[PDB]
Amino acid sequence: EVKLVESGGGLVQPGGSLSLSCAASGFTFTDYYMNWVRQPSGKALEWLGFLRNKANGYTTEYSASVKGRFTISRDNSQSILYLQMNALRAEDSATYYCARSRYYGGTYRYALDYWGQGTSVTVS
Amino acid sequence: ARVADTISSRPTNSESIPALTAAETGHTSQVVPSDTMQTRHVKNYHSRSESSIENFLCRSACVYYATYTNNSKKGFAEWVINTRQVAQLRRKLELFTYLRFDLELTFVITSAQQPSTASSVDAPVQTHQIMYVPPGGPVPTKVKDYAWQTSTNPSVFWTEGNAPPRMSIPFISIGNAYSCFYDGWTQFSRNGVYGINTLNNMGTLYMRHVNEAGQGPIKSTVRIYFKPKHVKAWVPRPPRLCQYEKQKNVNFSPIGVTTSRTDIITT
Amino acid sequence: SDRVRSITLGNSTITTQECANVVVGYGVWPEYLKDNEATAEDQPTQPDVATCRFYTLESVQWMKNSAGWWWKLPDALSQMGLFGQNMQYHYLGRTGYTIHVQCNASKFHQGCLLVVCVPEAEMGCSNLNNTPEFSELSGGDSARMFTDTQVGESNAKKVQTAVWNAGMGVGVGNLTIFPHQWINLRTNNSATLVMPYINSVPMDNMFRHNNLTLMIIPFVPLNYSEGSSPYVPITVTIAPMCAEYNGLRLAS
Amino acid sequence: NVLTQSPPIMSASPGEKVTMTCRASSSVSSSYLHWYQQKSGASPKLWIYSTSNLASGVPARFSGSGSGTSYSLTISSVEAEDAATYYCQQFSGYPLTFGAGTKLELK
Amino acid sequence: AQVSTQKTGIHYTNINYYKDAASNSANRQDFTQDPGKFTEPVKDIMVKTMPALN
Amino acid sequence: GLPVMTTPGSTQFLTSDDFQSPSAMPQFDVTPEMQIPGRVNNLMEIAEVDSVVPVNNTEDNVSSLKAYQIPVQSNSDNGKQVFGFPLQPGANNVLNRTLLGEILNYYTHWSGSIKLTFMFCGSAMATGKFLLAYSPPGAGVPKNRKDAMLGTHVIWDVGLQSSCVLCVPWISQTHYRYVVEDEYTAAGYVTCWYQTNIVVPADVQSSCDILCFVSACNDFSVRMLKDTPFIRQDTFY
Ligand SMILES: CCCCCCCCCCCCCCCC(=O)O
Repeated sequence: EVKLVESGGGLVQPGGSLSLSCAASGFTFTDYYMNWVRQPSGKALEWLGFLRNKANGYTTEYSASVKGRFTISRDNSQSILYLQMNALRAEDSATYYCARSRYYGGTYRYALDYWGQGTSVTVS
Repeated sequence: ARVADTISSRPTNSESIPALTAAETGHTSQVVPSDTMQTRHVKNYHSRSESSIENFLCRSACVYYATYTNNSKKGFAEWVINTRQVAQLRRKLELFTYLRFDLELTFVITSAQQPSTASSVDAPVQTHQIMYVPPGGPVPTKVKDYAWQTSTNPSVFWTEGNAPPRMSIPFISIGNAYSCFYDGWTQFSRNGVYGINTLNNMGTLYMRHVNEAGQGPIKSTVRIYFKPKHVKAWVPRPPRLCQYEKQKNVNFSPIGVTTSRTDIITT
Repeated sequence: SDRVRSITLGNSTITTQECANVVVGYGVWPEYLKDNEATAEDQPTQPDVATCRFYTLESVQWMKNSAGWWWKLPDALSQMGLFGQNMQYHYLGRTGYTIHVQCNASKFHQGCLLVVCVPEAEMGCSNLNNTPEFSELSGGDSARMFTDTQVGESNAKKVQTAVWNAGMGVGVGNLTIFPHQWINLRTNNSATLVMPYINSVPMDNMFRHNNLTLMIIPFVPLNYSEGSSPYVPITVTIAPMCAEYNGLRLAS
Repeated sequence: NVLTQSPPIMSASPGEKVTMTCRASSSVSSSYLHWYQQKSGASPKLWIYSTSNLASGVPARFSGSGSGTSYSLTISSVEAEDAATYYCQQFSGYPLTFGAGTKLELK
Repeated sequence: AQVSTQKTGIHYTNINYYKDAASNSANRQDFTQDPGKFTEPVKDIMVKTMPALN
Repeated sequence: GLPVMTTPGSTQFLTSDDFQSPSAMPQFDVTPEMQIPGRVNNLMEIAEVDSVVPVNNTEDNVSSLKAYQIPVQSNSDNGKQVFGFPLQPGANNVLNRTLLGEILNYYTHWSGSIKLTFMFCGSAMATGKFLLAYSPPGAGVPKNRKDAMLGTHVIWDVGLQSSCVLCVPWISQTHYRYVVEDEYTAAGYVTCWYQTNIVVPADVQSSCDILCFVSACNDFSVRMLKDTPFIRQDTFY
C-alpha cells in the first residue's frame, strides 16, 4: 500500500521562509514522479510542480507563479521529499498536498493517483 | 531512366531463404516479389525521371514580399536575404544537409492606388529599382540619396506593364556547399549566437520608386521568387514534423508522431 | 563464422564474439586530405598512433523505463589523452571515427537499442525565443539524457528533450536514414560504425563545431522476470581515424 | 488553458441519472483529461483517468466520455455515498490546470 | 548547336548565348542512380539467398 | 529589321519554365567542388531505406515511443489478430508519416511493390510462428485466419534469424494509383495472425514486442509533383 505523510506546516510571517517535508512509504521512491499541489480554503486546486524519477534524471518543473521562489528536492539516503518556500506573501496560505504519479500503459498520462493527507500553512 | 522488370518464377523447395533477413545489421533487405511467390514476366516501361533532384527542386517559389509607399520620406523597402521565412521552400531544402546550386531570380511588382484627396488623378507609368548591396557596402537611408547611384552594385530598372525582371546568380559562397544546418556557435568561447544564423551572410536588397510623387500616394509590393538550377545535394535528412516557429533557429514544440486511429486492428 | 570481429588501432584492441556486420559510413572509408582540396598552406601534424586509438567513454545504466542518451562526439574526446592536447594547441583539424557501443545481457532479458550517428544535429530549445546554453547541449564524455515527458517553457535555456521528436523536430522513427545499427538483446551484443569526415569545408575548428551526434534510443524497453540481474550498463568506445591538425598557436 | 465546469452546484435524488460537464477553451488530448472526487474535509482521490477509464476501487456506475473540447461525467444511479466535489484536470501545456468544481448535493 | 533527344513516352536544338556558365538552362536530363550506399552500407557483403548471420 | 511575330504566351511568368537569363555577376569564380560523402542523385534513394512504422497509434501512444511497438502475448486460444491496416501509403495515417509517406505526399501517382520487414524484439527463449497476410480488395477485411490464408501470405518462424520480409506485390488494373484516398484505386489490406502461440520457459516475461519497417522495391516510381499538406503558415517568421 502507498502511504504518504507530510509534515512541517505552521504559522509563519510574511517575507519569511518555511520548509515542508513529505515522507513516502510502501513503494520504491526512485521509480515514480512526485508532485506538489496546494489548495486555498474552499477554492480550486493549484499545481506547483513535480520532480521526475531516477531514470529521467531527477529534474524539476515548476509552475508559472512560483518559479524561482519555491524549490523541490529530495534526500539521497532515505525516502523523503522536500519543498523550500521563500518570500511568502498573503495569498500563499493554503493546504499543501503531496501527490504521486505513475505510468498507466507504458506511457505517462498526467494523473495524480495517491495523495497525501494535507498539511496547512497560514501566513499573516 | 527505366526501372527493373519482373522475371518469371517457379515453385521452389530448397535451402535458400531470401525472406529471412536480420535487420540488426543496418541493411535494407533487397528482395523482389519474384522471391516469395510466383510471378509473370512483365516489362516495366516506367521511368524515374520526375523524381530526380533537378526535377524536384527546380521550380520557382516565393520567399518574401515587402511593401513601400510613394508619398512618404523614406518610403523604400529592404530585406536581408535568407530562405527561412516561408514554410514551403524551407521544408524542401531541409531534406538535405548540404546543397550547391545556382539561382534564377524573379520579381513580380504590383501597385495600388491609395486614398488621396485631390480630383482628376492621372499618373504616368511607374518605374522601380531593386538594388543589391553585398555585406560591407554603403546602405541607403532615404529615397533621394547618394547610395542609389549603383556605381558598382548590380541593380535592375523596370517600367510597369512589361514582363517580370529576371537574372541568374552563380554559386556565391565561401565553403564548398550551402550548409542548411549548423551545430555550433560563432565564437570560440562558446557563447552568444548559436545555430544556423552564423553562416547566413548574403547581403541586403533595397527597393524604391524611381518617379516623384505626383498627386496621390501609391503603395507598391514586390514578391521575390527563387529557383535553384544545377543542383547537387548531399547527406539526406528526415523531413520536419513539428511546425516551424522562428526564423533564426530550429525551435519547436512537441507534437505526436501521427494522427490516431481507434484500435490496432481498425482499418 | 560471421559473428566474431577483431579491431586493432594503435595500442588497443576490441574483441567481439556476438556481433552484426560493420556499417561503413556512406560507403566511404576515412582517408587523409588530398592535395586537390587542401586550402591551408603549412605542413599538418599527423601523430597517428598517439591519437588513433580506442578511447573508452563513461558507462550509463539502462533502466526499465529510460529515454535515451547523446554524446556530441566531436569534442566528447576533448579531455581524453593526446587527442585533447592537439585539439587545443592547433586551430584546425579533421577526423573520422569508429564508434563501438557495447551492451550485454543474458538469454532471459529483452530489449532493443538504436545506435545512430547524426551529422549536424542542431538541437532545439525549450523556450522558443532562446538557444540552449553550452552546458545543456554536450557534456564532456558524460551522456545527456532524453525525457519521456516534455520540458516546459518556463525554463529559459534548456534543450527540448522529448524522445518522440528526438530534440531536432523530426519524427524519431525516420532516424534510420543516417548510418545506424540495432542492438537487439536476442541476437546482438554490440554495434560498430565507421564514419568519414562529413563537412562542407575541408578542415574545421574543433571547439566551436560539433560535426556529429551519437544517439542511443531504446525503442523496446528492458524487461526481465524477478531474479535476473537488474543492472545492465552501456559503454561507448570511440576511436579517431586518420586524424590531422593544422595551424599551431598558444594553448586556448 | 482554462477549464470551466458547469453547473457549479447541482442536486439529485437517489435513483436519478445526472451528468456534469467540463469545457476547455482550447482542445486537449483525450488521453490527458482526468476526473477527481474530493469529499467534504478530506484529501482528493483519482476517479477517472484518460477520460473513459475507471480508476481502482471505483464503483461501476461512473462513466466518462467526450472528446475535443467538451467532456462529461455521467452517473447512472445516485447514492448517498457519492455526495462530493468533482474536478477535471487537463494538460495541453504547462501548467496542469484544475477545474472550478461541481458539487453534488443529495436531496 | 547541340542536338538532344526530347523526352517522350525526335530531336530539339539548343544554343547558348551568354558568357557565363550560370546563365544556361536547367539540366533535367541527368538520370543517375546509386542507392547502394544508403540501403547497403555494410563492410562484409551479404548475399540475398544466404542467411544474414552465420 | 528581321520580321518576327509574337505568339500567345508572350510576357508571362510560368513557374516551371526552362529559359536562359543574363547573369547578375559577370565573370564570377565559384569555389571549387569537394567530394562530400553521401550524395543524393535521385529521391527514390531516400524512399528505399527502412523506416519504423507506427502500427500502434490508439490515441494514447502517439505522444510516446510506445506507438512503434506491437504487443504480442502468450495466449490461450488460436487464430487471434495482431494488427491490421489498409495499404494506402499516402493517405492512411499509419504509413502517412514514414520515410516513404513523406515523399509520396509530394507526388500524386505511385506504382510499384512495397517491402515490410518485421523484427521480433523479444526474449531469446521465446518461440512462435506468425502468418503475415495481404488480401487484395473486392471483399471486405479478412476476419478469420481461414479468410486471410486465401490471399498472399508468408509464415514466419522466429529463430536465430530474427527478421522476415513480406513483399506486397503490385496487383492493380491501372498503371498507377493516386496518393490521395480514392475508392476507385483502392489497394487492399495487410493483416497478421497467430499461427501458433508464444511459448516461453519459466522466469521469462511473456509480453514481447514486434517492430515493423517499410520501404520500396527496385521498381517503385512516382509522377506529377504537387505540394504537400503537412505544413502550414500564417505570417512570416
Ligand atoms: C538586382 C540583383 C539582385 C541579386 C541578388 C542576389 C541574391 C544572393 C543569393 C542568395 C542565395 C541564398 C541561398 C541560401 C540557401 C541555403 O541557405 O540553403
